[PDB]
Amino acid sequence: LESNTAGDPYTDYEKASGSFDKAIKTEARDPLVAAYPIVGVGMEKLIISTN
Amino acid sequence: STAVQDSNGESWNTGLSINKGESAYINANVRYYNTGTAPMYKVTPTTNLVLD
Ligand SMILES: [Ca+2]
Repeated sequence: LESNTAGDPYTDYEKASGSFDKAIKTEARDPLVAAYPIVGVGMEKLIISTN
Repeated sequence: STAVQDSNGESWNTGLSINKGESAYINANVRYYNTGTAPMYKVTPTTNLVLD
């Protein structure tokens, strides 16, 4: 009863078929695993330029 | 007592001021290159610039 079961922009066929952006990890082909990016940012250095 | 002085001098001064924040301005000289199969149009590379 839903175009997109997982809720992500890709419909159940799309996920099941594997016919989308192929870079997506393969488990997200399951219509219950959200094809969904989780992006955090890491610090490595800090520069203090006195004015 | 009447007295009269007439001094005359000449000064010099050489100054130098600096911005520890904007202490110089960088200018690169770059050459792009492509090794793959396809031509790229409107090429726009982002450039990481590392000192130490
Ligand atoms: Ca469905």
